[PDB]
Amino acid sequence: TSLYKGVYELQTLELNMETLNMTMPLSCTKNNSHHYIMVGNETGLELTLTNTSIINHKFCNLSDAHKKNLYDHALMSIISTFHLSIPNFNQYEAMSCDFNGGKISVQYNLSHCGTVANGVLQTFMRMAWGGSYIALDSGCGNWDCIMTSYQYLIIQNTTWEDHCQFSRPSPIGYLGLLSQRTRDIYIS
Amino acid sequence: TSLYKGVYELQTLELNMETLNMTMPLSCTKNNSHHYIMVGNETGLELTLTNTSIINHKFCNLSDAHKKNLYDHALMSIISTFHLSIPNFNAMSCDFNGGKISVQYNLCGTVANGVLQTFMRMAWGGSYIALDSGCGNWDCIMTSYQYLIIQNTTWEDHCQFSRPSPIGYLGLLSQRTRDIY
Amino acid sequence: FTWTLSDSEGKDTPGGYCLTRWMLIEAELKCFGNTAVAKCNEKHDEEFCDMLRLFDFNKQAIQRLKAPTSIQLINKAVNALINDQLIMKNHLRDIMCIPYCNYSKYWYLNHTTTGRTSLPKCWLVSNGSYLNETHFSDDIEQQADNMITEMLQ
Amino acid sequence: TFTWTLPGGYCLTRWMLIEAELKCFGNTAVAKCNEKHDEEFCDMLRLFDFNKQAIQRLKAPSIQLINKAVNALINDQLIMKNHLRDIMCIPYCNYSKYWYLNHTTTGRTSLPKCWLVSNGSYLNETHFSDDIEQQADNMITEMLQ
Amino acid sequence: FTWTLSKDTPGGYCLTRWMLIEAELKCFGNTAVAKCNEKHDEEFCDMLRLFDFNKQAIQRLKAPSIQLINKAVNALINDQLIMKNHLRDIMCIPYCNYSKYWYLNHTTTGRTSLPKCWLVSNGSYLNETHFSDDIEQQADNMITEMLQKEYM
Amino acid sequence: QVQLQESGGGLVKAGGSLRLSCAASGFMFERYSLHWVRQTPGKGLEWVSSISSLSGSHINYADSVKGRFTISRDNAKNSLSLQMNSLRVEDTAIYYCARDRRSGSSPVPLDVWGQGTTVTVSSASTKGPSVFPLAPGTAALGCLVKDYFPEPVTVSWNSGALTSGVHTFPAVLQSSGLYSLSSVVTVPSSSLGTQTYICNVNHKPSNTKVDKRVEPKS
Amino acid sequence: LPVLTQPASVSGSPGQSITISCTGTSSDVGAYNYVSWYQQHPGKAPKLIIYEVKIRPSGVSNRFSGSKSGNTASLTISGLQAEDEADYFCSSYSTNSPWVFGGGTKVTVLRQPKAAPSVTLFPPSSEELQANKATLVCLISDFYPGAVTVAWKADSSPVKAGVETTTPSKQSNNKYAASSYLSLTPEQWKSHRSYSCQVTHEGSTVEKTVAP
Ligand SMILES: *[C@@H]1O[C@H](CO)[C@@H](O[C@@H]2O[C@H](CO)[C@@H](O[C@@H]3O[C@H](CO)[C@@H](O)[C@H](O[C@H]4O[C@H](CO)[C@@H](O)[C@H](O)[C@@H]4O[C@H]4O[C@H](CO)[C@@H](O)[C@H](O)[C@@H]4O)[C@@H]3O)[C@H](O)[C@H]2NC(C)=O)[C@H](O)[C@H]1NC(C)=O
Ligand SMILES: *[C@@H]1O[C@H](CO)[C@@H](O[C@@H]2O[C@H](CO)[C@@H](O[C@@H]3O[C@H](CO[C@H]4O[C@H](CO)[C@@H](O)[C@H](O)[C@@H]4O)[C@@H](O)[C@H](O[C@H]4O[C@H](CO)[C@@H](O)[C@H](O)[C@@H]4O)[C@@H]3O)[C@H](O)[C@H]2NC(C)=O)[C@H](O)[C@H]1NC(C)=O
Ligand SMILES: *[C@@H]1O[C@H](CO)[C@@H](O[C@@H]2O[C@H](CO)[C@@H](O[C@@H]3O[C@H](CO)[C@@H](O)[C@H](O[C@H]4O[C@H](CO)[C@@H](O)[C@H](O)[C@@H]4O)[C@@H]3O)[C@H](O)[C@H]2NC(C)=O)[C@H](O)[C@H]1NC(C)=O
Ligand SMILES: *[C@@H]1O[C@H](CO)[C@@H](O[C@@H]2O[C@H](CO)[C@@H](O[C@@H]3O[C@H](CO)[C@@H](O)[C@H](O[C@H]4O[C@H](CO)[C@@H](O)[C@H](O)[C@@H]4O)[C@@H]3O)[C@H](O)[C@H]2NC(C)=O)[C@H](O)[C@H]1NC(C)=O
Ligand SMILES: *[C@@H]1O[C@H](CO)[C@@H](O[C@@H]2O[C@H](CO)[C@@H](O[C@@H]3O[C@H](CO)[C@@H](O)[C@H](O)[C@@H]3O)[C@H](O)[C@H]2NC(C)=O)[C@H](O)[C@H]1NC(C)=O
Ligand SMILES: *[C@@H]1O[C@H](CO)[C@@H](O[C@@H]2O[C@H](CO)[C@@H](O[C@@H]3O[C@H](CO)[C@@H](O)[C@H](O)[C@@H]3O)[C@H](O)[C@H]2NC(C)=O)[C@H](O)[C@H]1NC(C)=O
Ligand SMILES: *[C@@H]1O[C@H](CO[C@@H]2O[C@@H](C)[C@@H](O)[C@@H](O)[C@@H]2O)[C@@H](O[C@@H]2O[C@H](CO)[C@@H](O)[C@H](O)[C@H]2NC(C)=O)[C@H](O)[C@H]1NC(C)=O
Ligand SMILES: *[C@@H]1O[C@H](CO)[C@@H](O[C@@H]2O[C@H](CO)[C@@H](O)[C@H](O)[C@H]2NC(C)=O)[C@H](O)[C@H]1NC(C)=O
Ligand SMILES: *[C@@H]1O[C@H](CO)[C@@H](O[C@@H]2O[C@H](CO)[C@@H](O)[C@H](O)[C@H]2NC(C)=O)[C@H](O)[C@H]1NC(C)=O
Ligand SMILES: *[C@@H]1O[C@H](CO)[C@@H](O[C@@H]2O[C@H](CO)[C@@H](O)[C@H](O)[C@H]2NC(C)=O)[C@H](O)[C@H]1NC(C)=O
Ligand SMILES: *[C@@H]1O[C@H](CO)[C@@H](O[C@@H]2O[C@H](CO)[C@@H](O)[C@H](O)[C@H]2NC(C)=O)[C@H](O)[C@H]1NC(C)=O
Ligand SMILES: *[C@@H]1O[C@H](CO)[C@@H](O[C@@H]2O[C@H](CO)[C@@H](O)[C@H](O)[C@H]2NC(C)=O)[C@H](O)[C@H]1NC(C)=O
Ligand SMILES: *[C@@H]1O[C@H](CO)[C@@H](O)[C@H](O)[C@H]1NC(C)=O
Ligand SMILES: *[C@@H]1O[C@H](CO)[C@@H](O)[C@H](O)[C@H]1NC(C)=O
Ligand SMILES: *[C@@H]1O[C@H](CO)[C@@H](O)[C@H](O)[C@H]1NC(C)=O
Ligand SMILES: *[C@@H]1O[C@H](CO)[C@@H](O)[C@H](O)[C@H]1NC(C)=O
Ligand SMILES: *[C@@H]1O[C@H](CO)[C@@H](O)[C@H](O)[C@H]1NC(C)=O
Ligand SMILES: *[C@@H]1O[C@H](CO)[C@@H](O)[C@H](O)[C@H]1NC(C)=O
Ligand SMILES: *[C@@H]1O[C@H](CO)[C@@H](O)[C@H](O)[C@H]1NC(C)=O
Repeated sequence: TSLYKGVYELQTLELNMETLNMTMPLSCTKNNSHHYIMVGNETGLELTLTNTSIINHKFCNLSDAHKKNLYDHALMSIISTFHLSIPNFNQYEAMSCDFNGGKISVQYNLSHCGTVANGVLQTFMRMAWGGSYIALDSGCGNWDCIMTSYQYLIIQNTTWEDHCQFSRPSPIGYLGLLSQRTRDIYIS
Repeated sequence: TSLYKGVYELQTLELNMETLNMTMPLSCTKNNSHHYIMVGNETGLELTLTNTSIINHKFCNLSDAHKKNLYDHALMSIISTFHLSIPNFNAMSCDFNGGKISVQYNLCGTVANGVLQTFMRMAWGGSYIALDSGCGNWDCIMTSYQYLIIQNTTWEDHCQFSRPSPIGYLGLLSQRTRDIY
Repeated sequence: FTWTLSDSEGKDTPGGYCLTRWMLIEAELKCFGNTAVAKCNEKHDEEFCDMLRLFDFNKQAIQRLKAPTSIQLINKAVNALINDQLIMKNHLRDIMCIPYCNYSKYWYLNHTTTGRTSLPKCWLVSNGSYLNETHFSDDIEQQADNMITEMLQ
Repeated sequence: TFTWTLPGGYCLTRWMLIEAELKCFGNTAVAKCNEKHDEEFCDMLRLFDFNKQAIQRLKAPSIQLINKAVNALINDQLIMKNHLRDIMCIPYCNYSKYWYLNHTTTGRTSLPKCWLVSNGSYLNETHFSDDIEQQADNMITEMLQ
Repeated sequence: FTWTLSKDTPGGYCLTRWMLIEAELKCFGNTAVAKCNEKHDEEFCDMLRLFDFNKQAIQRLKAPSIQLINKAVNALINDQLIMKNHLRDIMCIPYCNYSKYWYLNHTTTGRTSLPKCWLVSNGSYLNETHFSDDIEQQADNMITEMLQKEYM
Repeated sequence: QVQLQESGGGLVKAGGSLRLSCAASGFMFERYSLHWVRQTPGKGLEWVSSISSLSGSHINYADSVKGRFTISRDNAKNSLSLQMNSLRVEDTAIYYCARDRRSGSSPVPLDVWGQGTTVTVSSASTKGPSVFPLAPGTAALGCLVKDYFPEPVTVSWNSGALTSGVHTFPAVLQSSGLYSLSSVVTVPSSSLGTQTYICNVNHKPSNTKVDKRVEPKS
Repeated sequence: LPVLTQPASVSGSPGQSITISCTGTSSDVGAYNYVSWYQQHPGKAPKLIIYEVKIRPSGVSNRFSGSKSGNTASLTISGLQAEDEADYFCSSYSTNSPWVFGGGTKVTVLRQPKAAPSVTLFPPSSEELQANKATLVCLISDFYPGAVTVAWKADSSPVKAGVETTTPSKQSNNKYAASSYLSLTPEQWKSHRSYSCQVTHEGSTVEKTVAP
């Protein structure tokens, strides 16, 4: 196709990260509003950005959920790493959950630069490394001032389905946040 | 000036860390009692060691301060990493009314060591002038001052004893949340 | 990282690695020589090498272990397999709108007759679009110039 | 390790240095920065380059940025090394002053090693003279090849 | 890690009879220990930095010392090198438990290689046969070093 | 100093061929990639061709140039060459050679530019001009100097007596390959009667001197 | 034709801040962030004033700044100075070619009030038509800043072929003047009803029409 020095031919290759589904989670993107983190070939996690809210509570009962191991510890770990990676997290009233019956669901109210809405989108942008840029309109050239039009960021548990249309899955997203965990929080 | 092997001449260079003020914080030292961490060219933080105390409270209201984002998140971050870096923390008083952040620490192997231990690394520039028995002592570093107060201040050219440098703050980022009960 | 990768039972030479048809998307299996993959243990600045250790660890963990879902295992070997700061570099490049590597596509120089290939470097992407061959042509040139010197030794 | 990538040579402007003019270093010198992991001067170049690069390519409202690239720019354990030397009252590097060997005629310079300090006083040339000797002896071998 | 450790030559290291079990003191050449600062995947080098730091802390400080090590761990040893051996043990591969090492000592010259770890499988050290080819590449590399030195 | 210098510009017949060079001064020629950018004397810059660094394996051309130009380089000789063939009249421009590096990691822009070389394409020979009058509280009148070659022509009004309001425009190279310009003068409308206006076109290369009296329209 | 659309001219008083827009397609300006700006003084070669949209080479005054929004890049020159009066070009990476350049913009430091052009359209001469030739001379004079864009019409129909225009040359009064020509056959001349010359100067257009 294209030769260099007359003898060397330029060739390419594209890796299929879907193989790693058993050992590590894989993050991909469907459309502007929906993003996913697949942990296995059965269970998974859905990252959605919608103006429509699901949880009306203002309190997140974790201790009650921790007693009843109905949830999946794998999915509960990858959502635990997310919250710790959020920088400069101070107000907890914007965070609401609902772990009744094992169904894990967390909602972040983004209606409240250098705000709590940025930190959530900042961690979310790294988590869905595949196609996060489609979500933010002012992504390029903005770090602390990233913003959206959506009001809520909901994370729910879902079953595996072939919906990685916009971007192929990859673990690099989740891998990066493991080091960032518990490194930008204030004192309680 | 001084030649080696007859051809190679020994030369030196001194870096001006003041350039990095926009990207990272810079720690320097004025005199024995006053130390500074300047974030940018306008705001900053002052580390003072005095027998005179400022805060008489026994409680540090953090949840109330987090509701009102009057404070600067940058200064609140470099003060949060400080408290997390303090080893074996099991005497701490604050006052964040109206955005003005102010923390006071009431002072071997005690809580007074950990605070001075973290402070010594924080003001990497000229912290050694504060401690009298610093050299050869790690867990037994002590002073004569009774209180360590950290307040918010405006930038002024008061880096007389030691030049500013970020190396101090950078070192504490890894040590954070690694020696708590 | 400290993971040592090696293809046991590999026919051609010891130390090389082959990517199966399942490891690649819409492509047949591809093998790489020892001279190329040897740089993976030496250098710390290659994204493709980090993927090989992930694919090898994933393969190694599957055949030698009993799955119960096995998330704790990776959470401990992360730093021993990939270069965490190499992920940070690409994120900084994306934040500054520099062409960055999203770890999917790679490019290498394959000899038409000899068959010796270079270590595939990552194909950078800008605004969800891979760079044209022209925009990094000089990167290929230094690779082709380095391909000669390595064979010379 | 670190991964920041800083043709290939580096020049320190008159603003980067204090009471000194701009100084440039050859490719062969700065090439050691990517190879070796235990050089303080190289960590400063990546800090000055990251600070320079971030300024022109970004709009300041910026503390969160550095808090994520610290490990990707400098060697954290290299800072710990100097702190241990200070705690044990060994001459340590406070990252301010450096020394290098400049050829009077050729102009080739070595990678500037840190000038150690003990009790707020920089060491005399005599107290680390043998360090300069091994550097000058190594400078020849590089010049030969 | 960044710790720089340091009789006949400066830069070499000697392990006293107290540092070894049921053995006399052993010294290693400069060429060998220089690889410790170069390579990042050698267990023996991590032990040298531990023994040197332990020695350095004792003589240069006054014990009241767990906080000290809790800060220099990453600056002395390669933490992921420990993780490597744990993964090997978890997969029942012969791993290094950091106790025994093997090296090639010249009968006449006295130059030794950097001692590589003696792997163990199910609480039993591997026989010389089961890693003989590892010694061969070590002996073949030892020759190249002797040529590289005398060629210069 | 880092420099780049061109050579080979000149006059060439329509359909002929020309060879340009570009020499480096003060930098490692091999590492960088080189380009050719021509600038029409009265219009903006246009990229023509590019050559990759080291071995010139990656070559690019402009659609308006493809098949007619051929770029080449010699790293040892520090010379960049561009071969022109089937030259059209519209190819007349000032050709520059500039450097840059096409790297994904450390790219370099078109920082270093040469002084430029002027290339003119025209198959026409020495021909005299054809002066026509531009008959008119003030009115404008002038002379049209059309289809001459080569440059230049000098225009005066009333044998240099009239200077106020006179303006001679620069020449224009037409598609045929012959220059043309105009020289006008704004005078009071009342003066059109009493005053007599004559332009004095002089084309020394063809040994021609024409005097045309501009009279108002009948 | 220029790949990137640049304005004819932008002007400002000394000490003001003016901006030049470099509009491109989605395949060039929008695709990559490698946009470069060049300053070319009369007689000299283009000098790289800004590369990579907003990065400034060493030695270039901090008064020059770069921007980009979608398919349009913007070069802003704050604190205008007389030395800044020159022609400015823009370039960008492209999917089809390595570099694509813009038409170019002339920045004038207003040292005198803006002057509208004085258009005078001349019909073909009687002597010229007797030579089986016909040229329409459109005379643009006494305008400031020195940059216009002419357009020809034939019965309100735009004409492009056979049009040649000069660059604005300075007059004795420090004002500028330009000339445009429309060469056509005598058959074309008498064919159409009327021919027009549209001269656009700083957003305001002046038009003159002639008929056979
Ligand atoms: C790194 O960056 C690059 C560039 O930005 C990213 O590349 C893009 O990746 C996406 C995702 O694959 C890709 O989108 C595809 O376009 C194809 C057409 O060109 C589509 O055919 C394809 O859809 C199929 O796959 C989806 C995912 O599996 C399915 O959900 C979908 O239904 C399609 O499936 C086909 O096959 C089934 C089975 O037969 C059938 O039932 C269906 O009807 C359908 O026929 C994707 O939409 C882009 O084209 C890529 N862009 C480029 C420039 O290459 C890359 O993802 C990034 N890497 C990471 C890790 O983020
Ligand atoms: C650099 O470039 C070179 C040359 O372009 C590449 O080399 C070629 O690589 C391919 C793939 O590895 C080789 O193709 C394969 O040969 C295998 C062995 O061949 C047997 O079968 C043939 C049949 O005629 C017998 O003659 C022979 O004796 C062997 O018994 C096959 O098993 C492979 O087949 C599989 O794929 C095909 C589709 O391609 C299926 O239809 C089959 O069913 C089967 O699944 C395949 O045909 C090829 O021979 C190599 N050529 C040379 C000259 O070396 C390098 O791979 C490339 N480097 C990189 C890194 O890409
Ligand atoms: C690394 O160690 C060295 C040595 O211990 C250390 O150097 C010292 O830095 C200080 C701070 O600059 C120097 O003190 C100065 O002395 C000069 C006279 O020689 C004065 O003019 C200086 O004052 C000016 O600057 C002040 C700060 O801006 C102003 O407030 C003042 O008004 C003056 O304008 C200043 O007092 C000192 O001389 C050196 N010592 C040596 C031996 O060089 C260095 O700071 C350490 N690095 C770090 C990062 O801490
Ligand atoms: C903050 O408050 C503390 C506590 O009040 C204060 O520390 C005190 O400092 C004094 C003076 O340095 C110390 O007094 C000394 O005690 C030692 C024994 O511990 C004596 O040997 C000393 O005596 C010599 O010096 C005297 C003159 O000072 C001579 O008269 C005498 O003959 C000896 O030569 C001296 O008495 C005192 O012990 C400490 N207190 C504590 C609890 O450590 C500190 O100075 C205050 N700081 C400020 C800035 O105000
Ligand atoms: C999650 O990862 C596993 C393992 O990487 C994926 O499983 C693999 O699936 C493919 C296709 O079904 C298997 O390929 C097959 O190979 C056999 C020879 O052994 C051959 O008969 C066929 O070619 C067959 O398709 C592959 O063996 C299998 N790997 C393992 C270890 O079981 C799985 O598909 C991934 N999940 C998702 C949702 O992609
Ligand atoms: C915080 O950091 C910034 C950036 O590193 C420092 O700003 C720099 O200040 C110097 C001196 O004012 C500027 O130098 C100047 O260069 C121009 C040419 O561009 C020349 O006309 C003069 O020599 C002029 O002094 C430099 O450009 C500027 N850098 C940037 C990026 O704006 C600032 O001084 C630091 N803060 C403190 C308190 O030191
Ligand atoms: C510049 O690249 C485009 C597109 O590149 C294709 O897509 C990239 C994401 C990457 O995967 C490349 O390897 C691909 O080739 C080229 O346009 C394509 O040209 C090919 C071959 O002519 C054709 O098969 C595709 O359909 C084209 N796709 C599109 C979207 O146009 C383009 O030719 C390249 N330009 C140059 C000068 O090399
Ligand atoms: C992205 O894709 C998803 C899935 O195709 C869309 O999801 C659903 O939205 C519609 C309309 O609101 C509902 O009727 C469905 O019940 C939703 N399904 C699920 C599983 O939630 C989503 O609307 C798309 N978003 C965009 C912006 O295109
Ligand atoms: C979610 O709600 C917000 C706020 O109502 C919507 O944002 C507005 O978008 C319109 C059109 O672009 C603007 O005119 C308004 O100024 C925006 N409001 C604010 C507060 O910025 C947003 O479009 C909604 N998103 C969806 C998917 O419905
Ligand atoms: C270090 O310097 C500071 C500032 O120069 C000194 O602080 C001042 O001390 C005087 C006398 O107590 C007060 O009147 C001022 O109000 C203080 N200024 C501030 C900003 O607090 C300090 O005393 C010095 N300390 C030493 C040990 O020299
Ligand atoms: C090494 O020494 C040479 C000569 O003293 C230095 O070169 C001079 O540099 C200055 C400033 O850049 C120039 O004005 C002189 O013209 C140079 N002279 C020569 C002979 O080259 C060089 O800068 C020194 N190297 C370093 C790193 O300081
Ligand atoms: C390599 O072998 C030599 C010879 O067996 C060892 O050298 C002897 O060391 C002991 C104890 O240090 C001395 O008492 C002898 O005098 C030495 N003999 C000779 C001939 O040198 C040497 O120690 C061995 N090297 C190592 C690392 O064990
Ligand atoms: C997931 O994979 C396992 C093992 O390969 C298999 O037994 C199971 O049926 C798969 N589940 C689905 C939903 O494909
Ligand atoms: C989440 O898990 C719960 C409990 O296992 C289940 O009832 C619910 O259907 C799951 N969510 C989805 C979207 O399937
Ligand atoms: C989110 O916050 C806004 C502003 O405080 C409030 O009006 C809204 O009710 C909140 N939504 C939820 C679900 O808490
Ligand atoms: C801080 O720097 C900015 C930009 O250089 C400048 O505009 C501002 O005046 C500076 N503030 C102070 C207090 O010097
Ligand atoms: C500090 O502690 C001492 C001893 O407990 C006590 O006497 C003193 O009042 C305390 N000071 C403050 C400000 O709490
Ligand atoms: C600290 O901040 C508060 C509120 O911004 C301000 O009132 C106070 O003056 C600051 N402190 C100093 C020393 O300026
Ligand atoms: C990428 O560039 C295109 C070019 O116009 C722009 O429309 C788009 O918003 C940019 N970002 C994304 C995420 O597509």
